[PDB]
Amino acid sequence: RQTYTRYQTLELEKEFHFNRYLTRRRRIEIAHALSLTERQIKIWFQNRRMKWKKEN
DNA sequence: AGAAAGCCATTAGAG
DNA sequence: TCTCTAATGGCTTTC
Repeated sequence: RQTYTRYQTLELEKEFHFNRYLTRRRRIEIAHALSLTERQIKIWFQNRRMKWKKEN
């Protein structure tokens, strides 16, 4: 298991503020900028969306 | 069709 | 011990 840095998490949460779903093109940009795999980005949003439906 | 992505519940590792 | 969330697996949906 990898722990995400405060920076990685912020960038991701800032993006989620705009699109709760990512495009393949956007997912690739974020994966590179944050040094995570596309799978991790996909899962982060999967989880974030779940938290959102139960936390809002 | 079939590959890719999403929904969920649940697991388990880090601090 | 306990909390939070990265990750997993099976279905289901989208293209």
